[PDB]
Amino acid sequence: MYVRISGRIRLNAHSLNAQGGGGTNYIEITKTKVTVRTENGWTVVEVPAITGNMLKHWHFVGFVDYFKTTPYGVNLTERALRYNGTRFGQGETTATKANGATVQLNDEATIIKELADADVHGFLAPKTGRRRVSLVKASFILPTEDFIKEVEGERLITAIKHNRVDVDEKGAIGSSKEGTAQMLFSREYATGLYGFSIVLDLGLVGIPQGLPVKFEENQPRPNIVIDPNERKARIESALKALIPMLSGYIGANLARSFPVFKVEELVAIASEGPIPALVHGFYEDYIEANRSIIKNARALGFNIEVFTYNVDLGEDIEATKVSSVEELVANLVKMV
Amino acid sequence: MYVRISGRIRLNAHSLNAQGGGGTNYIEITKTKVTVRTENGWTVVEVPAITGNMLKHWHFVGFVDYFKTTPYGVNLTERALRYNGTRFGQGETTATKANGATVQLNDEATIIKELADADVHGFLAPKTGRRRVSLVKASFILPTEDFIKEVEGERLITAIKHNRVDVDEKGAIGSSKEGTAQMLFSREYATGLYGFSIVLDLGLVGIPQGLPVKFEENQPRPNIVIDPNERKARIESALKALIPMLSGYIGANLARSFPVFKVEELVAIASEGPIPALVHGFYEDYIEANRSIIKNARALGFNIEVFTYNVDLGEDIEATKVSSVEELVANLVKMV
Amino acid sequence: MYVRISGRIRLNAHSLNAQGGGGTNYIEITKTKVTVRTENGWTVVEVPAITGNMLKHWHFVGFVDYFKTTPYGVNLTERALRYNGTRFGQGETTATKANGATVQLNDEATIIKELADADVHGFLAPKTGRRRVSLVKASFILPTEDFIKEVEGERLITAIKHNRVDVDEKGAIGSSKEGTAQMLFSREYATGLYGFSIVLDLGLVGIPQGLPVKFEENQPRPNIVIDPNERKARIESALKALIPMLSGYIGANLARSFPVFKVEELVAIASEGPIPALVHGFYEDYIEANRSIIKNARALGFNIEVFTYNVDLGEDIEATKVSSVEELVANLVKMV
Amino acid sequence: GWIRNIGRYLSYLVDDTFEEYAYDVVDGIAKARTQEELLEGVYKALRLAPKLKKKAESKGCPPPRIPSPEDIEALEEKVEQLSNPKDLRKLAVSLALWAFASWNNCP
Amino acid sequence: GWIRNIGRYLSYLVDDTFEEYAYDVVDGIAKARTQEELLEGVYKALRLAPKLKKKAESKGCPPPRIPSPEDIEALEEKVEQLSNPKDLRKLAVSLALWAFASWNNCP
Amino acid sequence: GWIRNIGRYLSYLVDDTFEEYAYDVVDGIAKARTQEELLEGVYKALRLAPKLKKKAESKGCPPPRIPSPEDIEALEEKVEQLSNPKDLRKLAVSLALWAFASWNNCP
Amino acid sequence: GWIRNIGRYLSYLVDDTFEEYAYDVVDGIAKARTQEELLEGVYKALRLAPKLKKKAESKGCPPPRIPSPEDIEALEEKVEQLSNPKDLRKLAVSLALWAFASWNNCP
Amino acid sequence: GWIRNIGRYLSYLVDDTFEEYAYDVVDGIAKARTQEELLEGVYKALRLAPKLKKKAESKGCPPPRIPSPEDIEALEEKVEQLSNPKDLRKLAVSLALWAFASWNNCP
Repeated sequence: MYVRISGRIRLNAHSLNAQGGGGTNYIEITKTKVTVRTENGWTVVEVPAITGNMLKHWHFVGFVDYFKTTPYGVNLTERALRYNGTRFGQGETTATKANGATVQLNDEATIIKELADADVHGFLAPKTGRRRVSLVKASFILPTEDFIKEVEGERLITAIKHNRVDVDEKGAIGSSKEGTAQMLFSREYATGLYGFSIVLDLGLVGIPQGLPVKFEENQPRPNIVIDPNERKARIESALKALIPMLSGYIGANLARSFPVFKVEELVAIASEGPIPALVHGFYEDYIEANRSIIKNARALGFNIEVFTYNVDLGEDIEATKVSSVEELVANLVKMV
Repeated sequence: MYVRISGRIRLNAHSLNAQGGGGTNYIEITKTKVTVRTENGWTVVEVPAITGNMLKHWHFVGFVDYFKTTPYGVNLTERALRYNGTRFGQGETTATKANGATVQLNDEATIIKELADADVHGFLAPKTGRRRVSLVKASFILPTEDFIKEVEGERLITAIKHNRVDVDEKGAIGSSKEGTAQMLFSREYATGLYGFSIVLDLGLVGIPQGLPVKFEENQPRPNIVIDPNERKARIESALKALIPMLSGYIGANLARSFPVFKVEELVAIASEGPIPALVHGFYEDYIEANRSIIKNARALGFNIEVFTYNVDLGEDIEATKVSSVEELVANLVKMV
Repeated sequence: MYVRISGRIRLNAHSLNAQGGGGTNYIEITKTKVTVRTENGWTVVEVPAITGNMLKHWHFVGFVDYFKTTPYGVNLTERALRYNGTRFGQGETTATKANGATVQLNDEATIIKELADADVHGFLAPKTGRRRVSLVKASFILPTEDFIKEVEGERLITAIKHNRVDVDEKGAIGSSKEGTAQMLFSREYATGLYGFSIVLDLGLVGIPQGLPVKFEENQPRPNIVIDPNERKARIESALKALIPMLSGYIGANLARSFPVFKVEELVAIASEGPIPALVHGFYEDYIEANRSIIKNARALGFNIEVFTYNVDLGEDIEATKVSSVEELVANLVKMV
Repeated sequence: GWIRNIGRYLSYLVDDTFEEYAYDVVDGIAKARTQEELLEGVYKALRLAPKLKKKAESKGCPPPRIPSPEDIEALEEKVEQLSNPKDLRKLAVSLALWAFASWNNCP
Repeated sequence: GWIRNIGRYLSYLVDDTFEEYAYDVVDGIAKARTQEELLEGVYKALRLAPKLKKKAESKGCPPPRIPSPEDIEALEEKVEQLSNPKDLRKLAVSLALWAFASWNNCP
Repeated sequence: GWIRNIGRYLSYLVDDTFEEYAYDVVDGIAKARTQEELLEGVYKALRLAPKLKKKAESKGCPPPRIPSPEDIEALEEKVEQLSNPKDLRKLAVSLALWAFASWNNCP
Repeated sequence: GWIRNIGRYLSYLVDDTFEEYAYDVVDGIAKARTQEELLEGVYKALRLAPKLKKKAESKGCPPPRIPSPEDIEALEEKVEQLSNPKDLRKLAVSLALWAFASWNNCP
Repeated sequence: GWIRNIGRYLSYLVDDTFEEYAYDVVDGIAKARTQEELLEGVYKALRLAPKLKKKAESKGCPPPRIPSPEDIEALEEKVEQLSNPKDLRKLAVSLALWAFASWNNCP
């Protein structure tokens, strides 16, 4: 189960991934420099963007949210309920379940048997050295190249200043001697057309990395320590964890901003075995690359299922024209 | 099957192959110096680069991933299953197979017969003295001369800062007295247009280095110890391992970064026997040199068949205009 | 075939001919002194170098590779197949042929008629006194004088630090109790523009040193012991051995590095008899010296044929414009 | 000379006390590449002078010395004679030379 | 010498017992080749002074000693008194001795 | 004589029982025939103090002794009065030798 | 006395069972016109310490003794208090006088 | 007898077989006027130790004897009490006399 989704979306009036201005009143959004051809030599441009650590963090959050409702939601870390980003720290030689059970950090097979979040998103305990590569890989959210080269300016930062007004119990503004915690707190806001290529690899969930495949008599089989029903539960939860991504549940300051979210277009490939990575939507010309890659993969003999939204993706290629994001998850999960 | 591929690829928003500072908060990516004439005297410039060790390790990962599915994939080292780049220790005289079988580190013929990864990527046993040169040589990933000569600034390092937050069951950030595993730390980000010129000398697969050629009666034959079907399977696996190379499965920090990647252009030569190495795409005018070298190689009497993507190569020289990456893989595996 | 080739090349991101570090997990590249005028007094500067032993051994490897396909490829040492540069040492009474035949180490005429590699590159047996001067002479590879005149420092060493991490079945880093083969292996890389002055005295091949000339009746004749077809095949293989020299197959550590290689310019003189050595490209004004030398030699009564690539050499001196190195190789072949 | 006054003014913009912090204008002035960016940054910095004058008596601090029109009219031709950014960049940091000085703004 | 105080300030953002660990500014000023980049890197390190000022009292440490003005008039003419980069590098990198040591900053 | 402490510090990043093997920095100390590259080697050596600080207690031994401040204020006037490179070699090679020894760095 | 240890150490980098044959460094130590040349020679000699350290346990050989810091300091004091070339050459030839001796090292 | 051994080693240089005749070093040892000159003389006498050490087995005769550390250190101790050349000449000639003796090196 190696699923790849990539496409273009629009984000407006959002303060997601704010750099904070180095801890002062003026808080500003993180920026990244990208190279664009402009048909006269590649030139760099500074544009705000959202890093993939954010994406992986709220992927973990969505996985926890959609896994706690399942009957097998007991197997979760106590810190996962409160949405703790970290998995293991420097001095923790033991872990605590939601119910309070104590867990060692040896023989990672039992760790992934009894922890589910660490199985899907990876973990690392420096004291014990037990490692696990995250089964989900996050791509950076950059604005599309054509949009950037089409504006030739318009830095997309508004720098809206919004302060805090407080008075004492008598109703006095006060001065610096009394403090009154009166600051300026200016924050800059972004808008534009971005692209995403979040990809998920569910082919190794519930199987330890030490011995992924077991042999009984010269025959390979997956080494699943957990009961298979828990494996389907975890796979379904991971697949549906992307629901609070294409709706506006991404980035920081979700309380006051709540970015205006919609999907301009998207392309998904599900398949069953290993497949080439779906190219990013940042480039203006990813569509013909996508159709060429899927056509050649089908030619090689890859049983890939292709779904499209707001993309023609040719006519010869058998692609299912999806209707929304959640029913796309339904399409992914009927074949489990 | 000495196949050479070289071309230009645009990388963006990546932190691949960073030296991490070796245990420090502020981590930075690997940088190397290059010499450029700039028409006013050769000068050196510090730019981010990706070492060939990363490319070789990820090629090993792709090769084992695409070879595990083959019916002959049981003949693999146990550590190769968990994507371990290490081959042999300084003081170990035995190796464990995927099925737990024990193979000695002497008489490398049986080593390459019973293990496929070491036959392709090479190995070295310090205690027994056995050694084997690697059959795959990887090139470096550097920004090309034309791109570096037209920037004259914009170092291309952003150094976006990201941190971790840890809270206990009471939701307390804590202080340094309790530690709480709270670090600030940061990572450096890069973009540009790089070139790659990796080569694969796959014509000696399964032939031990001790006796490359056997003479029965003044007649030379390859010393193929493994089954010819197994040799073809190894060839096709190592040749299709290039699919997770131009899709964005190289470098470290793939869980969080997954660099925005695409294939700007490429050129490949397959041939049958020994051939001159393809010119690296780092230089500004490698296209003309490669066109001349393929023309006079065909003229000299070498069976040269070429493929091109997004490049001209003139009109006189015959070429196959590929449209994707795995299509090129299918073209090469067609001739088996 | 007293053919001399010399020119300037661009060598970047290379670790060729490293010092080895002597086992310190820190390996540096070999270094040497070079004198420069700097217009204010001769001064010596430290520069990375490629020993001519590298060039000789790699030309040997190329010669063996191109002589294997020759129908007379049986006449080779067993160790030459595995690219062993040694010939004889410390009482090697006998040697083995490629097919397993035994050749004695006396009457060097039979040695050169049975062993082509020893005939071409010379040999030495320190038990019977047999010796032979090598037909190929290699020069050091040093950066061009002007390039380091206009570098005003910039040592050209980056010292990139690698890694090798080993994970066992339990996925633990381990400690010194098990060893774990955990070290750093830091390597130094270099870049710049170098010069090459390889020469080839192939007019003496197939002729023993003791009796090079035979007199029938006051008339000299060359003393060829091998078949004329054998001599032609050996000449062709030696001439075509230059293909993996300016393609990027020189030096060591090619599996991980594969230096970014290009030939800036070159000049070759073939002639038929003994001729002055072609001057090195290390100096700034070697073009004028070469022009004067070839003009005076042609005016002196020598049948001098000169080929050039990316070098003008005026107009009054006839020359052939070669667009690559193997075009030059074919041009030398057509005149055998 | 000819730089102390503008730097003192820009330090009056942001310093101890005087709770009106705007680092965007000085940051844009420092990173300005062309003449138009420098001019717009200077205009934005000078736009806040009435606010500083009003806040001068709000805390008893001495009033800030408003930069003279001579300085800006001199900058008008001191910036408009160059052809390459390389020569103006240091001007920008000279403009920022007094951004975080230890001035006795309110002794 | 006017170097010690600026070194104090630069090390105030690198030294231990403070939660701000970002030595990009010192690395940037260390790798200084022209006139403008050293100045912009130094002032980039400089603009973090109010963070130190407002965070010193959180842990009870004495407030950091902001570089005195005479230091920042003295830095300028000592850079413009030279033209060759060979002399430029010494004064561009001489401020990095003090960034790493083992004194006491929070008694 | 303010040389033993800096030699100890140079040893602490070269000695065994650690993980960080930088022979490049001490090599740069050795082969640095002029003042600026001496300084640059010193900067590269001192850049790794926090790594030693947060690596020492991992195995429990006492933290390394970074050279005292006075050790730092000695070096500048020690090196500035050096005119010819002849004696400039003496200090560099001496403190380079001080890097390699076999004392008990920390139990 | 105070030199037998460094003499044995120099013997470690020339004797058999170790395979380095560094004759250049011992020759440079033996012939020294000036004191800085001798210091460079002893630096290249002492740089081979970790090589020998791990080479000893590579084949189960007893570890050599690296010179103590006290003898390094004494040698430094001696090498600066020697001025005329006479006793300088005396010391230079005396240091590596028995590098090629018959020490029963590495049994 | 603590002098016969070094004389035997010197005689190993020039003798029957042993195709490396070095009369210059023996004469320099004998002709030496100052004690330092004796020091370099014995140094160049010793520097040929690996030559003979690995060449003796080339012909099969028993290997020669290299002077032991105690005798050479004792010679070094005897060095710094000859304040006059009068005893220096007799010491040098006594050392050099055994070179041309009828020694049974290796039958």
